[PDB]
Amino acid sequence: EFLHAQEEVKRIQSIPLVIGQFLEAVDQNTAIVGSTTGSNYYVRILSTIDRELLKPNASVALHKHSNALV
Amino acid sequence: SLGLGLAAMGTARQDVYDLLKTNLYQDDAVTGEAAGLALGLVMLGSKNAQAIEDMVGYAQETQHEKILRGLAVGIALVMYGRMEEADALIESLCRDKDPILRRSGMYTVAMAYCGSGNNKAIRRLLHVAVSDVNDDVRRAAVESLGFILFRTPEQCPSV
Amino acid sequence: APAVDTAEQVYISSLALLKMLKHGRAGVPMEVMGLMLGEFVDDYTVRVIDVFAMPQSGTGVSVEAVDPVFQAKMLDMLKQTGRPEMVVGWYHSHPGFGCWLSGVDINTQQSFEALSERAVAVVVDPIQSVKGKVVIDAFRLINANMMVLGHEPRQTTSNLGHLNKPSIQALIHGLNRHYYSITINYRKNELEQKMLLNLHKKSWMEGLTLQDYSEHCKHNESVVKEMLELAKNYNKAVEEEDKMTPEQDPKRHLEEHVDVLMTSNIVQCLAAMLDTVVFKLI
Amino acid sequence: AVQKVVVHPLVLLSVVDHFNRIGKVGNQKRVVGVLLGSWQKKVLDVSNSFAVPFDEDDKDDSVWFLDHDYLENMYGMFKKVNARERIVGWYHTGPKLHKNDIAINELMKRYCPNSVLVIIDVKPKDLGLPTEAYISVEEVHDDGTPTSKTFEHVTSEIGAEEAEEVGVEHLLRDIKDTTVGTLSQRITNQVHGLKGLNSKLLDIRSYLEKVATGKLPINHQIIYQLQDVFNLLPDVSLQEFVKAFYLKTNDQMVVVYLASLIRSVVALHNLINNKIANRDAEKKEG
Amino acid sequence: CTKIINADSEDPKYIINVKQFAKFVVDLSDQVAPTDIEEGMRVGVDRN
Amino acid sequence: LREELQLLQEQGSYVGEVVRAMDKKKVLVKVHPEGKFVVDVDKNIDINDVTPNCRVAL
Amino acid sequence: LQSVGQIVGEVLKQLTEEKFIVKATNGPRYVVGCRRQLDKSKLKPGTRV
Amino acid sequence: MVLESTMVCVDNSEYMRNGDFLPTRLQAQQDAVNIVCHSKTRSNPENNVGLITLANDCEVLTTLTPDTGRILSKLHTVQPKGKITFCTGIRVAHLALKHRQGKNHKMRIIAFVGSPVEDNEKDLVKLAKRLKKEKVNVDIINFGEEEVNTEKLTAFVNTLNGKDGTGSHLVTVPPGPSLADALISSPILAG
Amino acid sequence: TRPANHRQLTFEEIAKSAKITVNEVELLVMKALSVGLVKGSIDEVDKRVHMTWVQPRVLDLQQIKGMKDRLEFWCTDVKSMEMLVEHQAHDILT
Amino acid sequence: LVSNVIELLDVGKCAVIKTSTRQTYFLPVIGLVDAEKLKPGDLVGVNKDSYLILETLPTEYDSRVKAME
Ligand SMILES: [Zn+2]
Repeated sequence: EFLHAQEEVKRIQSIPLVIGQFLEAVDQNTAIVGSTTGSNYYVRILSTIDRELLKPNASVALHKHSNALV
Repeated sequence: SLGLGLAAMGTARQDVYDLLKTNLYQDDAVTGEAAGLALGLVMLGSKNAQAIEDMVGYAQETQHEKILRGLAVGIALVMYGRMEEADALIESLCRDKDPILRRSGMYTVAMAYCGSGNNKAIRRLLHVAVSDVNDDVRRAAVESLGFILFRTPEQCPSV
Repeated sequence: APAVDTAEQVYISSLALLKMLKHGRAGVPMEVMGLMLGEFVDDYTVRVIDVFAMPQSGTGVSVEAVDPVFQAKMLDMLKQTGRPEMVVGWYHSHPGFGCWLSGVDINTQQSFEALSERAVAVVVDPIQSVKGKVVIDAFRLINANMMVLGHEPRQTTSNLGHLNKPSIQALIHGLNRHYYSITINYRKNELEQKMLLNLHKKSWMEGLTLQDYSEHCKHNESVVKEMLELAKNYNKAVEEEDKMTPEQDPKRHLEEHVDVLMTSNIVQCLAAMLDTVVFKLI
Repeated sequence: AVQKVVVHPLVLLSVVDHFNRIGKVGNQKRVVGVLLGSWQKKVLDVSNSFAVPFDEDDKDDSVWFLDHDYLENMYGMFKKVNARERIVGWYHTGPKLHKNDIAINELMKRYCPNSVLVIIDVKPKDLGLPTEAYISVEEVHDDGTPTSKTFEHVTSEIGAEEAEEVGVEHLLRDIKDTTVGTLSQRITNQVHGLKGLNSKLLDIRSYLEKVATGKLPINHQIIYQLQDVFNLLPDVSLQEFVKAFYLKTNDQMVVVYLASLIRSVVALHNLINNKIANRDAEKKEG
Repeated sequence: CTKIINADSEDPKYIINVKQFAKFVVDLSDQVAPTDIEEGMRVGVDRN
Repeated sequence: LREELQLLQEQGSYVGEVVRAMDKKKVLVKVHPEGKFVVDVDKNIDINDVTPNCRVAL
Repeated sequence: LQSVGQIVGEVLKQLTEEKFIVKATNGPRYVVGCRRQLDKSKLKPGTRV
Repeated sequence: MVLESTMVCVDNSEYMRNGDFLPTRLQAQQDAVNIVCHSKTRSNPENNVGLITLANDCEVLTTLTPDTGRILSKLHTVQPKGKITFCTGIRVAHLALKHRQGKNHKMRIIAFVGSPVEDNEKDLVKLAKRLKKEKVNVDIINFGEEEVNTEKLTAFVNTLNGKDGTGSHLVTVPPGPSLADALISSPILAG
Repeated sequence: TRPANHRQLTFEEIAKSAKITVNEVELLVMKALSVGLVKGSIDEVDKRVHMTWVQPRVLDLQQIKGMKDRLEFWCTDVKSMEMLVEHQAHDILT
Repeated sequence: LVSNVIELLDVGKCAVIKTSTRQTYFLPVIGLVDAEKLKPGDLVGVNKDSYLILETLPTEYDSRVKAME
């Protein structure tokens, strides 16, 4: 089941993804992203992402239908 | 049907069994649950081949899910406290494709070995609870440990 | 007055789901619609045995989009084929809108329920049904009289209808106010499962087909180089650990690199050796 | 013509549904329908199908019925639904080909010239036989033999596009799948490959038994392909292949020393940390 | 509303401009007559 | 992993600048660029902590 | 009639062999893949797609 | 009057190559099926008609359908380049009659044979028995060859009309004037 | 005749058998490769010829039986190793 | 939906259009209209959902050419 869950998490990183700017971090797992579609969203960070590379205005790819910082 | 089964619980009388079998064969969902439960109650702990064969066959023949649940609990109750005498039915219901019949097998494991603490029954229950693909059958298998281990409650949280 | 139970389930057949998904994707970005065939087994069961699509019309998805002539000829002619199932309900794809009913959808559903009280209006999202999750829901209705008089739309007798939570999107678009979401259950017997398993059943051959030895060596070299760098990181991190009371680890990445090298190399060795034995001149 | 035929995991379910809905009372054991799909002068993919009313009689295997205007009407309805798929071939259960297969193919060659038989095996799904697709060819029997038709096998694949394969996955998601290949699953795959090899071996041996005693005629291309395949077997001798010990031990370097010693050191490191952690927990507790 | 596309009762469509949204060619409702519609005026149009 | 998977399927929440908490139940908030809405406040968030010109998630 | 039309945009970068950063004109940018049969060696940055 | 699904058995064999009717025996069969199907369709509007070929295989070009125009057009370009086979033709007619759409439709086919059937009386009589078990009521009309109403055909009639059973009339057509009136005087009045 | 047990055929065999001079074995091998019947190669240094050829023949029903026995041998070898790996990996197969 | 045809590209002609929803769109096939005149700027009514050219409509105006009567 762990292998299956890891497969699902990896699949959620598939394409297409919308580009956005990581505005600010809120929690250990949520952040505020300004999507390039011209709207700002309070979304969820994927756990596997290295937090240290998440710097302000860093370009991030967001899930197409949930805008989660993928 | 619920009243008949619960009042005649375990009496194994034939007239009530025949009437309730007729009602079950009338093939209706609302009354089917009561019919199956009442067959389980009336012939409780009887190990009767006729009743078990008829009920398993109907469970493999009908289409209404409520009838399926009623027949599942009925099959469980017909084989109450029969211990290792129920292994054939237990295997036959464990290998069934229908998840409701697998739940019936778990309930039968619970009822046949109620309080025995049989290590083989515990092993089968735990394997099903950690391996089965249907959530309801996992739930039934893991709750059956209560009936199996009620006689030794101090060992029960440990598992 | 009888009320449909919250334990009522819509048993969607496996191929019904497959056809709905294919037709929904085909219609993207437009909206498609079709009729759902099956039988109302009892008051707590709706079995959608099959579905057939309907011609795309300029109206969209409405009750004028169901061609009575097309519906007829399809019904009689499928009956001739061997599918004599009453039309259970209808379906239409909301592409990327989620699963809910817009005002025209409730209008068409009222038209359908004029035919039969038990008649569902399942919908599917063809693009949100990415690999894994399948976004399909089944709503019937809520009659205005039952709601306005205050009675709950559906009687409850079990937890079956409360196992899954309604979504905010559907809730805003009138769920639990004009229609209720019916739990969807997928009738999938063992035969269909074993046949679907052939989609990714590789063959009896690749279980004996060796991976390219040059590509094997290049993969192994890359992995051992990564193991180098991860081991250097591990040594540095562990040297820090000693000057660290309890207060990406090079260790884990190292571990899954080890696991991948394990499986690949052991499989290659064993496969080559079996190929030596069974694939023998004798 | 076609170097590969792709069968989507929808026409498979269509054939299963047709076989079930018939065999409720239809003990003919074989049912014939029309399969549509996008048509290419390259690899062919079957995207949809429908069931035509087919009747067959066991007498002489020459009296049968296929309502062709039903075929045309259903194809018109599918065109209205989706004009993209065109009549491509046909299907029938009963994996043993009957006598009317070729006649039905000739009947259906008018609606599409390159009609292909696509047999669907329903009950027997043991190892490797999900389907077998055949196409009639215009050759008598060989260079110097009398007339026949002799359906030609085409390599078949089960492939799905997006928004159909996801339905398959949702229908799946039992204890099955696990697309990533763990060592256990790979060894199981090797065992399955051995089993399939043995089954094919027994099949060819059975045919050779049927031919050797004269029950089945000697078919010259069959015997030729035999002699080729037993000629094609490799030799583990000729000690230049045997110098594969080189690469075997080269593998043993990366499996034996690197990853295994690293795993052992990692396990020991996890051990000592617990032993300190347990010691620290004890000290916090005299 | 903009140019009448030279309707003549066979081209009742007109290009209409919904503010900062797009512009669409659209046909009349049965409750209105073309004599009541000419270019340049504000007109209420349905969603569907 | 499963809880992360579940939480990743839910839509992202718009951010918005609360103009003023109109009432103990309603809040006037401007969200770029959809416009200004007057939302309600759920069970968890207490109104008094919502101060004008602070960023919220809808 | 069976066609659906397509967005237009400019390729901005080649993240890997498959994933491409593509900016739609007067719109948002995405990371997208490419069709199976295509000349990836032709998809230079700035190529309108 | 009665609902039926007609399954006409048109012969385009090479033994059909006869001059017994003035222009052409094959064209005699074409306009004969034309006139009889006209009479049958005009007798009952909802009836169904179909076509079968009997030459070297049983081609079922048109099955049990109400429209007469398309079966009519199938009669043309029939290309009589085959060899007749009565038994398999009537078997296909019977199985098509089993596969009719409307259950109320009383089974009925129109058979025109203008070739000497090459068969054995035992298979013919057993086939008559088999068609009798299914209560399939045929009409049979002898055209073409001089052995009109052969003992095979008379046995077929008297067995399918077992003790005056279904009504497979032995209507006799002279090897000369197979005239349209000679082909409508008997059947439109009775069968 | 030789079932690849000793593929390398010395020029004496081809000379005596084909009743040719050892100068012409190479020529006829080259001709046979050129037409398309055999795809072997020639080792003049040790006077040997390697043969990997794809030309079959009719097969003399007794030869059908012999090749059946060869198939039986290789299939029982396959079966035996399948049981061996299955037994050794029964812990992992599950 | 009316769209301003930005230009026509050869492929046998494909057009990129700027619909009035400030959106650019590439059309592998030029709708249900002829494709010869089709000036790069000819305003057309493109389909609201599938975005293909159902019909062409006469040009609106060209700034000063309407500013001059
Ligand atoms: Zn809708």
